[PDB]
Amino acid sequence: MMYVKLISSDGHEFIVKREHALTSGTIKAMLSNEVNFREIPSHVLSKVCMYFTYKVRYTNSSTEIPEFPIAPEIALELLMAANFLDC
Amino acid sequence: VLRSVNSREPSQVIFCNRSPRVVLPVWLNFDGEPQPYPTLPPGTGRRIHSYRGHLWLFRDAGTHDGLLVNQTELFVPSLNVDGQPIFANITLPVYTLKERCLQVVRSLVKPENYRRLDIVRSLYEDLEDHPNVQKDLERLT
Amino acid sequence: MDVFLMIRRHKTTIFTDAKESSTVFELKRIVEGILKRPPDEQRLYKDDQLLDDGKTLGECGFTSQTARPQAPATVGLAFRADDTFEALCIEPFSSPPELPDVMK
Ligand SMILES: CC(=O)N[C@@H](C)C(=S)N1C[C@H](O)C[C@H]1C(=S)NCc1ccc(-c2scnc2C)cc1
Repeated sequence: MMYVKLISSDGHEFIVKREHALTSGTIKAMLSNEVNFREIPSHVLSKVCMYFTYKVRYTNSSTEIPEFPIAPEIALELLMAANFLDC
Repeated sequence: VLRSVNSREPSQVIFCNRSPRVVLPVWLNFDGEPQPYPTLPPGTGRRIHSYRGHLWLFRDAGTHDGLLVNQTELFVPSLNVDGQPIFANITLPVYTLKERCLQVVRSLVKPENYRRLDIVRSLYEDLEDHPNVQKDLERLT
Repeated sequence: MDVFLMIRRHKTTIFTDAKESSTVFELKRIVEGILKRPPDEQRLYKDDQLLDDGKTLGECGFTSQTARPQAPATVGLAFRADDTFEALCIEPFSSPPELPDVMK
């Protein structure tokens, strides 16, 4: 399975499966193996990568789906990222 | 268009809330109007009397966020095989990250203060356009 | 049963999964493919505890109900340059801002 690199504004390099990252239409356009995010800090982009894993695990699944958690401290910045990424 | 059929053929049902939300059952009556029923706490269930061909959908009772029932939008009671009740498993959907983010922001900020938040004007309109049963009924049409 | 992990060294973070029944050594083989460094130049840690190559992830505390997709468990990583291993170093993420007045 091919992996891709997503880099935050503060320099954290996140490495995730290509398939997982293709959840975002925006990221698919930026690729079609590294992508730099000048506006997304590592504490937003780490949560974004967790959402990918969650989304692939529980999509088309009959087993009980749990709540995706979001702390109040990151909601605003994360809303703006999800809107840009379209996921 | 979306309305219960008047069959008068009884059907026992178990509403089972397998979500972390407080659930509001909604029966679509014979004129297509949504009727609200008493709420179900998280992890609880109730045995109820409905009829065959009657339409039901389910929401979060506080925020009207959409929930699924047996994997889908609507529930219609079917014929009871060997007098056994039909199970209606209410669950969370896999929300989009955007809609999940809007749920959390709506729960922290009061409606009046949405326009004071430092975001694009399209995100004010996404926040203010809060989930609604009558909108989704037009959407399923 | 699958467990979901963040493997972290310096400013690098790998998101991946594995079985509870799989070994520490087998996880190093996953790192070898991504980061291009063989198992014998790697050290894996649960907090400040070095992990043995032969032990299963379940024995080292990575269970399917604690290491979840929406909240994965962290595994420290440290490379060997030439002769000796480096000290374990995991750079923290950025701090969020203060809650705006309206969200309080
Ligand atoms: C002639 C006819 O069909 N009349 C309708 C108004 C009837 S009797 N209905 C509409 C739906 O098919 C359900 C049924 C009613 S009102 N059943 C009684 C009932 C009462 C409470 C509940 C609920 S829902 C959550 N908690 C409770 C106790 C469920 C069913």
